[PDB]
Amino acid sequence: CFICRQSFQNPVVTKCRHYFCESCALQHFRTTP
Amino acid sequence: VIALTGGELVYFEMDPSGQLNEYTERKEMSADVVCMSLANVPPGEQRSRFLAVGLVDNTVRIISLDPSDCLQPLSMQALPAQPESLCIVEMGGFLY
Repeated sequence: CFICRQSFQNPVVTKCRHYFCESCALQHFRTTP
Repeated sequence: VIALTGGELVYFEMDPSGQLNEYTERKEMSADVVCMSLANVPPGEQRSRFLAVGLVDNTVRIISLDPSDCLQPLSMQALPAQPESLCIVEMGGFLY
């Protein structure tokens, strides 16, 4: 990953190519939608 | 598809010539459920639907329960607070 800078723990996508780790991007949605 | 306290659970289908049966493949899903909803198509000699479940945590979940790729989550979610309701529908002349 490159938000949490970890290994790709379910590198999973959004509308617009943004592959994030799964629970980390859920916590990112908890931070900002 | 019905649940108990728990989660992703039993189907409890029927037989096309006879009575009810089940799948004993369960996920059992640490609890997190407020709502579930589905919808069925006018064709289909098969499973022929899609599963949507709403969880106590700030999340819903859609799972295709076709026998190939069964109880395996398909695409993810985002919601602010809690759903308390779900529905699947088709309205035109894309499943909304």
